[PDB]
Amino acid sequence: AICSALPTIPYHKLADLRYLSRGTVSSARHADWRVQVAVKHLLDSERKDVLREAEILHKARFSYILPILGICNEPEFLGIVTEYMPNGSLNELLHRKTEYPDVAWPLRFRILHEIALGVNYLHNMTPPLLHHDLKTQNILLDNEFHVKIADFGLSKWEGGTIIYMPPENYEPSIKHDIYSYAVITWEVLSRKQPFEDVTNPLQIMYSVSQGHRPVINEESLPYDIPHRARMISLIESGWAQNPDERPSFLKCLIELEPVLRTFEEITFLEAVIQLK
Amino acid sequence: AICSALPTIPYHKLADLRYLSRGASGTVSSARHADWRVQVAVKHLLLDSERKDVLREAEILHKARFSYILPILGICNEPEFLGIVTEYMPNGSLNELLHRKTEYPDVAWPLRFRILHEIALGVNYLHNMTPPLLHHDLKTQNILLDNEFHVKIADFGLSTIIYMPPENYESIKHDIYSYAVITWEVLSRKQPFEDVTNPLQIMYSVSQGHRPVINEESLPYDIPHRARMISLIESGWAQNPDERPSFLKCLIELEPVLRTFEEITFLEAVIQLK
Ligand SMILES: NC(=O)c1cnn(-c2ccccc2)c1N
Ligand SMILES: NC(=O)c1cnn(-c2ccccc2)c1N
Ligand SMILES: [Ca+2]
Repeated sequence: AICSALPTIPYHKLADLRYLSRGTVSSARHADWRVQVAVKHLLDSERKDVLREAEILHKARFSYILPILGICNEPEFLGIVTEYMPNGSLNELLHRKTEYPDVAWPLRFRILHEIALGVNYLHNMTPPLLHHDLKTQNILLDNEFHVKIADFGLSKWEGGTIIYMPPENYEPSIKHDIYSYAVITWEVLSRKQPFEDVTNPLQIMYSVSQGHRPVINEESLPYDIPHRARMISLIESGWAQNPDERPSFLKCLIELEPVLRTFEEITFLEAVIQLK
Repeated sequence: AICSALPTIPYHKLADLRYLSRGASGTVSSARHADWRVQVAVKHLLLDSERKDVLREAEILHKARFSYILPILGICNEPEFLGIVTEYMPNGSLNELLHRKTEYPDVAWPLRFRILHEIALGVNYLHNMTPPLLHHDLKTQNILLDNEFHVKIADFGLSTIIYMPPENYESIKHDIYSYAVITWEVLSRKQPFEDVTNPLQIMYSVSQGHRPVINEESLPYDIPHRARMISLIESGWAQNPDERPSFLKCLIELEPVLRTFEEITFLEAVIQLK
C-alpha cells in the first residue's frame, strides 16, 4: 500500500477567523490555498483528543466523510482544519421551519442514502470503524446539500443528547450506529423532534429501555411520504430493542437503492434551489 | 506525523465494468464497488515498468488530495489486473461541455467563471505542496466535472500542444500558459487556432508570438468583465515566462470577479444544463 501525510497548516495562514458553532468551530480562509476552511479548536496537554480525531478523519477519507485539509499544531493554538460546509447541519435543515418551509422528498432521501453510504464505508474499513455518536448535528451539508459525516471524537475502531443512543449502551458493539440511523431516518421523514412530548431526558431513557420508540402514526409520518411502508419497515428493524434483529448498512443500502432511482435527477436540483 | 494509506481494491469488488473513455494514460471504465455501493471510475492499461507508471499516478493522486483534485478511492493491484479506482465524474470533461454545442446550447457565465476559478484553485494547491508539484499537462480533457459541475483536475505531474508554452518545445511558468489558453477556450467556446490544419503550423506560429485570436468574433463585447479577463489571458500566455503571473496573483485577480455572482446564479446555470 501507498502512504499520504496530512499537511501542517501554520495558524498565521488562517485569515478572517470568525466564530461558527460551539470544542469550538470557526470559519476562515487559507491565505495561500485561497479557499474557505472550517477550524475545530479548544488548552490542556491532554490534547491527544484533537490529534486522534484528525488521524481518524485522515484515514476515513471518503465521498461522504468530512474532508480534513490539515492539522494546525502549534504551542499557541491546536486545531483541525477541514472543508467549510456552507449549509451547516441536517439538524438545522429539519428544524428551522421558518427558513425552510419545504424540504422536498428527493433531497430527504438522498441525504438518508448518503448518511448510509458514509457509515457503511466506515463499517467496511479494515478494521471496522464505528461512529458511536450519529446525530443530526453531525451530518453536515455542503453547497449542494450533499452529506459529509463529521464528529469522530467518541468513535472507536460531559456530553449532550441521548435520543440516538441504543438502550443497551445506557450502561457502557457493531450495532450502535444503525439504531442512531433509524432515529435519524425517523426525524428526517417527520421533521419532528424525537420524544417531543417528554421534556425530561431521563424519562426518555426509561421509556426507550421499556421498548418505546418515537411515534409512528399518520400525524408524525403522513401517508403521502414516498415508499412510506418500506421506510417504516427500515426504521423499525433499525431501532429494534434486540441488537441482533438490526440490519447492516450494506443491507439498508440494497433496500434504499431502488427507492432512490424512483426520483428524477432534476428534482434534487429543484429541491436545492427551493432552499437557497 | 499523521499518515493515511491507500485502500487495496480486489478486482472482484468492481462490478459492471463497462468502457467509458481512453487515451489519458490508458482506458477509463465505469463500475460500481460491490461493498461500498457507489459508482466509480477505473483507469487501466502488462509491461515491465509500465506498472511503476500506474503506481506513480496513484501515489500522486493520493498525496495531492484536495477539494479540486480528482479523489482517488483506492488501488486495484493484483497479478491479474492493475488499475486506479477514483470517484466517478458523471459530467465528463470541460472539453465536452465547451464543444458539444447542440447538447449544451447555453453555458451561463456564472458557471464558466466558477470553472475557471476552481481550475486555478486546483493548480494553485499543487504549486503549494512541498516540494511544488507541477501539472505540466493541463488541458480541457483533464478538467473533469462532477455531478454539480464542480472541477476535479486529473492527469497531472506525469510528463495535443495547444496548451504548451513555446519555450517547452526544445518551468514553474508552464501551467499558467495552459491556464491562459483554457480561459480563452472557456470564454469563446472556440477551438484555439481554429483555422490551422497542421499542429506544426501552430507550434511555429506560437513560437513567433502568435496566440488565439482576441476580437469581437471570439470574445464578444457582452462577456462579463471582458477587459479584465483579456488582461489575465494575455499576461498568462506572455512569450516571456517571467512576465506570467503566479497562480496566487491570478487568484487575487479572480476573487473580486467571482464575488459579483450571486450563489443562486451558479445553481440556475447548472439546472439549465442537460
Ligand atoms: N459548518 C462547517 O463547515 C463545520 C461545522 N463543524 N465542522 C467540523 C470541523 C471539524 C471537525 C468536525 C466538524 C465543520 N467543518
Ligand atoms: N469520467 C470520469 O469519472 C473519469 C475520466 N477519467 N478519469 C480518471 C480516472 C483516473 C485517473 C485519471 C482520470 C475519471 N475518473
Ligand atoms: Ca427559504
